Amino acid sequence: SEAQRERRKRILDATMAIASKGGYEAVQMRAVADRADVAVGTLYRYFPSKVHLLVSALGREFSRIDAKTDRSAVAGATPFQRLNFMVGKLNRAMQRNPLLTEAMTRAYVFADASAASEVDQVEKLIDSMFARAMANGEPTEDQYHIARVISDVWLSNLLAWLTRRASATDVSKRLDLAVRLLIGDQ
Amino acid sequence: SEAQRERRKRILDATMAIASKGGYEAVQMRAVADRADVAVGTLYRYFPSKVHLLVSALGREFSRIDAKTDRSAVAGATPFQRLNFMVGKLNRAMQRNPLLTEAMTRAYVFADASAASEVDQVEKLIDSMFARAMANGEPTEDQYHIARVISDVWLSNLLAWLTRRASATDVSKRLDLAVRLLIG
Repeated sequence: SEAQRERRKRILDATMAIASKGGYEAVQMRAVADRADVAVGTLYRYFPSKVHLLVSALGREFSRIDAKTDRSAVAGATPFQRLNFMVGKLNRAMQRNPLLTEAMTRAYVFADASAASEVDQVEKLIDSMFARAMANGEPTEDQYHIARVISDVWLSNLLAWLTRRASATDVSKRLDLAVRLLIGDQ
Repeated sequence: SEAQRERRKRILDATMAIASKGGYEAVQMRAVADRADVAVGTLYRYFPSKVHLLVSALGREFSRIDAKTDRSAVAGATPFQRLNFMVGKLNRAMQRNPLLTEAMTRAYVFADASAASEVDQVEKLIDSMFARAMANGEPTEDQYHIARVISDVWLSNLLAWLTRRASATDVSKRLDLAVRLLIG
């Protein structure tokens, strides 16, 4: 179904635009439908809530970040260094558009069971991103486990930063500390 | 002093009953005041928002667990086992009323600066419970560092449980993994 793919791409694109410009509160169903030039019935049909839309957009965004991140700087680096590199990249992406980030994060954590599959797919993505950041070929099971913990730390610090409980420097320091707590102070 | 504590207690009790019935979106200041048998003005004097309400309630849950902690019961256990026990207790407390937990968590994760004092109190409490569990006593700074990571994992897995991405068993297993990776 190429039509469903084009419509999906549009919906997610408009969601990204609206969230980027106005934040979580700006992401309204009919607004997104209108910026993507779609009908509200079809949008509610494919995405039953703003949470679903924002989490899906988050999914494609993580996937594309992963598929577009130039890793030349850490060619020949150790897994520790490469992991810190990836964490740094995601932190930069976090601090890029704070309204977009607040929107997608808020959708992630305010999600309920109805969006589970979506959220899970995001979680699995970020884990993978960290695991493969450590790996030579396919990650070890422990690299996946380490990535799981790193993703939890990253989530919690993202929440602290969004609510202004922590500064960017606090986030970097805590993530770095977590990494050193998991794979030693290298 | 005593009357104030009575009112505060009644208020948090009402908050938890309402939240247990209908979650975050059901917690309205007026209804809390009503159930609590207090004027809304008095309530606002005690707690400026439903966020302060729910985070204060969460903090009281964790206080009440913390007060019941006796290490003479877990004397023959290892740091790993004591930490996994503590995780078990916190998880039990949260897995009782899913809507209540959802309310307290929702309020806790995105509370603003105005509630920053309560949030801190909850966070420092959880950390201190994990760290002390590691030390079976007053912890080193490093054990607090580790506790902070464990609390991050715990919180993430609470969200996973709430959204039914993970069963209670899955949560236990993932926390077990985290603890193993951090302190073996």
